[PDB]
Amino acid sequence: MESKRNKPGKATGKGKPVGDKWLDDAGKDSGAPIPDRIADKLRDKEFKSFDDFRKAVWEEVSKDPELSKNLNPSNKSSVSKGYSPFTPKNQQVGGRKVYELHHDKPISQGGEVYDMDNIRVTTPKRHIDIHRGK
Amino acid sequence: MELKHSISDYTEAEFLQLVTTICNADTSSEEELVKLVTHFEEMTEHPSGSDLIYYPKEGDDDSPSGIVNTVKQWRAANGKSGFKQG
Repeated sequence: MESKRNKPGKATGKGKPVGDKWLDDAGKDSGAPIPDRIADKLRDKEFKSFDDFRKAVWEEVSKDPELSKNLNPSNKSSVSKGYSPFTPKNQQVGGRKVYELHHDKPISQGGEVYDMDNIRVTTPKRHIDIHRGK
Repeated sequence: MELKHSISDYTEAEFLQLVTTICNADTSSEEELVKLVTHFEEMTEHPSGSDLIYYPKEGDDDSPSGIVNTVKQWRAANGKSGFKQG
């Protein structure tokens, strides 16, 4: 069966007190967690898929004046159209060029998908690292 | 399909058009623009490719025109085939 990330649900979270340089840290440790500013706006909103979730998150990035600040026009139009910004040449891994949302717990062992405290902003190189090649 | 073979079949105003499209995200999905930027790189040979557009080097002017007048200089410095006959 298709895994339960492409199905409708309610977004839950508190979120982390980040700073504007948050996008550089998505290739540290396990990724940078979702900011409190984006999570406040998504507090029990119904979403129809994870992608539909991802659209909103990225857009709250352009509507929050600190979060899209380090971006240039091309990444800034992206984010304000709901799509993931891209990575530096040390982080784009051939096909995988955009920022991805990834999780601290594996889905299959009880990972809460629509819960923002578990969703980490990752570069390609990091998503690939924890999910071991794939 | 209707793909170009390399940069040496764009005249500069067409390549300019492809970057303008890219730099405003003038399309409907993400999964287009990842393939448009991969086309930009493998056609012009330049190693950094995507990251030139997406994370500006301090000293360069980050707009479609300026990115193309960077590609112009790059090609002629290294001694490459250049664009089509403009």
